[PDB]
Amino acid sequence: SSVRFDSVGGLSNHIAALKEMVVFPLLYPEVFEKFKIQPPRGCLFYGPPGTGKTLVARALANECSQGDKRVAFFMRKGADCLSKWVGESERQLRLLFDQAYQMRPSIIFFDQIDGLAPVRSSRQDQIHSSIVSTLLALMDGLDSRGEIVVIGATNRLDSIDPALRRPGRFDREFLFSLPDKEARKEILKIHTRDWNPKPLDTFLEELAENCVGYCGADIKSICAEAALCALRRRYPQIYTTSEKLQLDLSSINISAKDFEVAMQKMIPASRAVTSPGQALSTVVKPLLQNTVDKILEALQRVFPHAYQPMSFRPRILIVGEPGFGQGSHLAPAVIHALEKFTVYTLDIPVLFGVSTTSPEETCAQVIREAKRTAPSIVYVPHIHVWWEIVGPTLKATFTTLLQNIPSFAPVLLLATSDKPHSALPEEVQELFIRDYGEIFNVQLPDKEERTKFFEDLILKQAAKPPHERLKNLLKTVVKKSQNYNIFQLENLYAVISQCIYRHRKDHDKTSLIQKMEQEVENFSCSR
Amino acid sequence: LDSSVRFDSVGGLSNHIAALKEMVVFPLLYPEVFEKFKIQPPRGCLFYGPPGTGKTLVARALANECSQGDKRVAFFMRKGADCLSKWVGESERQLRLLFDQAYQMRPSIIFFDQIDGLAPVRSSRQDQIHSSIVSTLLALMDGLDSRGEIVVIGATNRLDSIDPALRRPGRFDREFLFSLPDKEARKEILKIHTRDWNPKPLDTFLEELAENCVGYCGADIKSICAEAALCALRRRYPQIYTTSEKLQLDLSSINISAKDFEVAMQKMIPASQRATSPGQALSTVVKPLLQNTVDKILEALQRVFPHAEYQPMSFRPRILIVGEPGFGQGSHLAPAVIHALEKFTVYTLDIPVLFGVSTTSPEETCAQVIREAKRTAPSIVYVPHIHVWWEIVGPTLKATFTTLLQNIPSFAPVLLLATSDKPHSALPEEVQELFIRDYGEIFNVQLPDKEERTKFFEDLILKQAAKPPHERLKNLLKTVVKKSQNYNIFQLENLYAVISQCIYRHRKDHDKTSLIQKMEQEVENFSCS
Ligand SMILES: Nc1ncnc2c1ncn2[C@@H]1O[C@H](COP(=O)(O)OP(=O)(O)OP(=O)(O)O)[C@@H](O)[C@H]1O
Ligand SMILES: Nc1ncnc2c1ncn2[C@@H]1O[C@H](COP(=O)(O)OP(=O)(O)OP(=O)(O)O)[C@@H](O)[C@H]1O
Repeated sequence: SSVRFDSVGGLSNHIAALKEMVVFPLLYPEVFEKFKIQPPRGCLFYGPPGTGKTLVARALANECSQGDKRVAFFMRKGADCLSKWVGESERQLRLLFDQAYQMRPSIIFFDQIDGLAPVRSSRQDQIHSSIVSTLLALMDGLDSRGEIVVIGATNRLDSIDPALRRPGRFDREFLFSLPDKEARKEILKIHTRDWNPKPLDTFLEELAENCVGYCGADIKSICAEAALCALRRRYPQIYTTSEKLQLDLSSINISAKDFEVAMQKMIPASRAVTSPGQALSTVVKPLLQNTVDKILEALQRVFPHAYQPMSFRPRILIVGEPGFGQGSHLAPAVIHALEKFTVYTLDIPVLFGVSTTSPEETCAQVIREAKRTAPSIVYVPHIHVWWEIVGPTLKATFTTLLQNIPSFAPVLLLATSDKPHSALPEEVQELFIRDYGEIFNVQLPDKEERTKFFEDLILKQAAKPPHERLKNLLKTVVKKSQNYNIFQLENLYAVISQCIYRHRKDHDKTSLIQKMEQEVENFSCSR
Repeated sequence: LDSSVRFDSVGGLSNHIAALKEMVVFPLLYPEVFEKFKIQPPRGCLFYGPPGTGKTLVARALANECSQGDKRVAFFMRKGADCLSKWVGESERQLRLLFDQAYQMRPSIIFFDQIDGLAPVRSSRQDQIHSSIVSTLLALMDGLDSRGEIVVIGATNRLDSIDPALRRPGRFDREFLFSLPDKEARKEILKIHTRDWNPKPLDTFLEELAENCVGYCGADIKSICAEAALCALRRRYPQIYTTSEKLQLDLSSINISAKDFEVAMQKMIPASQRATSPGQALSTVVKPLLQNTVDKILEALQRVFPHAEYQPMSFRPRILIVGEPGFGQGSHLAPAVIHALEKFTVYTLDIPVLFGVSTTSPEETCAQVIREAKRTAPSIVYVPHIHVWWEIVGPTLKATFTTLLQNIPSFAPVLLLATSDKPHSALPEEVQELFIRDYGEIFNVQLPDKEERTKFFEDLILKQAAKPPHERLKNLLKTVVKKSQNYNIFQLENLYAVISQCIYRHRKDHDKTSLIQKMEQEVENFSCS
């Protein structure tokens, strides 16, 4: 009840263009008559859940209610205008509009419009058509309602009748996406303003990036869970009492461990489906960063969005012999590093994994959105298998549905295959022009990163408080592992760490060093 | 309610306004000819159309004109459902009272706005109240004890769901179609809304503007001007958005100029194509390359299709366009010819529309669309990429399409447009015989000439080469123009894109011959094929 255009983060264009429907005419009424303007007086909010849409309504109400100029405010729920008696289920609307009009100026806030104004059709009750009829005949009929601002909000945009969406009834539509890296530090700055041990800004600076997929509410919830877990760490015996105790509020400071434990304990909201973009694990990290960075360089060569930068039909392909893990370790890292651009999965488990609908419908739909949210990414894994599991109908549908895409739009098509481009079937080899720079060949890592992979486990992790032969073992294992694929690599790492985990309680070494040896020779990969 | 609308500020509807006053004024102004034959001229109207054309606006203008006049015909209006009453016996009685009051002040006009929510087509599956009110209205609108001389007018926004009975010559005997404005109507409404501007805009500027606003529907142009004004103010005094205080303003540097509409237009989409058309204009970059062949296609079509300007008379126009794959005859030509050929209702018929909606058999859609387009000739039917479309459809749909094409009237002017990549001979016999090439039903495509490519590249290579924040440039132009002799359109576009990339990469450098040398290395390095 005290939020005034300060608790919202990153919403600059929308706020700036929002104050110009309700404040400017009252503040500067000497300009609009100069040209007979009557500026637009309605707009619509919509975006994926948990992005903070009702807060801006709070903001306008709270800010404009108190000040030099006083404007009313009304609020309505989704289906609050329906009652039992037939002739008055609509009469309430007329009474409301009159009521607001006689106290003009004012604002009418419609919340959750989607359950109110469906698409008109004859496969339902006639009553919903009655309400939509009188409603759309009331904003702009024959009487020019005057100074009213109507505001609506919903999650599923397309399920609103195509009649309402034309200027005069609902004017503008606004995108409310997930926050980026910038907005995330902004919001965390906002929610930690009133803290005596003020956390260092460079600390929250690294705190920002690991919070991918987070949106508003998740950030707020984490800010509470951290403090709670700190208390949990501080006076743990509080769960074993049926009576009030005495607590000292001077030793429950907040530390990085609490942040980490809360972070690992909780999960982001976008929970319902899995996002095909993930950060590469710390375990494999010192092995593939060079590869990832090289791929990003090539992508920058072809797709310069990594005066306006301009492109023409951006495409690329990641292929390699099986066991290089190019389809389960490499690509999702590339997407995750390229955040700030929405990603749209399209593969076997999403197509056949959704029933009660046709594959072709969703295949058209996803490209529809990706176009509507340019620039964007379309992702399709395992093409050499994918092209064999679909009927001719879908082949035709997909292969014709992308030519109509405007040529200079920024849409990238990214796919991974395993069989080399020579063995791929025709009609797809025409979709990649590798003379252009549309094919990337992956190769084995060399010795340096190989050694870096094992050295941490085999030197420091091998010597802990709860020794020159180890150099020999390390060099031997490096020597023997120069022609393994990835899978054998992490299998070897797991088997090595398993021995340490087993020899945990033995306080004297030179008991497990032998075991390490036998594991070195007795464990052989198959190749 | 304003007094500023006096039929003067309404453009593009002359045929509907004309026949309309022949129903209200003439029975009173000249009440001697109408009784010469005892005619009782018709007393009903009904409106229907797409969202936004002035349907309610005509009603407003008519009431304004009529009341302030020599005759004082009374006026009324009931909203979509304004007559319902909770009492079992008053809901209908409201109607009778309304008509009765209209009778004592006769002559009168009754306007039912959004009749669709009031008069549904009668059915037994739903409530009785609607089925009773529709009866009560019809029994009194005309029957025993004739109404008198009041006029009943009804404007809706979807048409089908009206009881077919009310569509009889004597309740609703004249149905007026309302359509999207053409170019002339647009250029006239654009004058209308800017009737009083301090700098009066130039006519040619209005023509140039009207050429680009396509699909805009009556009120869209209304909103465009307000957007332009706000953009002008925003650019003019930017420090106004961070103040939250009263400021002083000089109301003389606030003039609206060009480049304001262009920025205003980008942040706007039309009302029709918000839920898209299969018609797109050629982009900025491509027009200088294909304008000539678009013109040539139009000329040939006019030769075969007279309706591309007694009366011109036609017999089953058809046309088929052939080009080698990569010639862009299905991604740059057909949309252009549809878009330039405006004012004809068009209905695409392609795969993502066929198998792209559930809960309907494909043959159902195929029959429905053609039935509609026939009912509203003239029109077009668009079937692109036939040489792939054919082997995809099953035999049953093939047969229903082949037969359902031939039940059209022989002289009904309905055009079918289709393109392919394979030459005509390779096509299957069935579609081969639907085309009679000797009649002039097949048009060829050829790659552009030297001048076209030169005019295509020269703007970027030469006039945009310097662009501050000289003799070698023509050499590069000649070299690249010759090096691209057998390239198709995709190659040419990609070449343009790569040139622009390296131009823009050194946006920051101020010395030349450091990116010109680049330009060379890339061009002789650009071994595309
Ligand atoms: N940019 C932000 N800055 C601060 N808090 C935010 C921000 N975005 C979202 N939030 C938080 O998320 C809450 C959600 O607000 P609001 O109800 O308007 O969201 P919504 O998009 O309508 O969500 P829902 O999915 O519930 O409909 C806010 O009250 C606030 O606590
Ligand atoms: N020729 C025109 N000249 C001036 N204004 C016009 C013209 N055509 C349309 N308009 C404007 O567009 C609107 C006309 O639409 P009207 O009020 O008749 O209902 P509608 O929007 O067509 O109805 P619905 O909600 O069924 O789509 C008015 O705001 C009017 O100012």
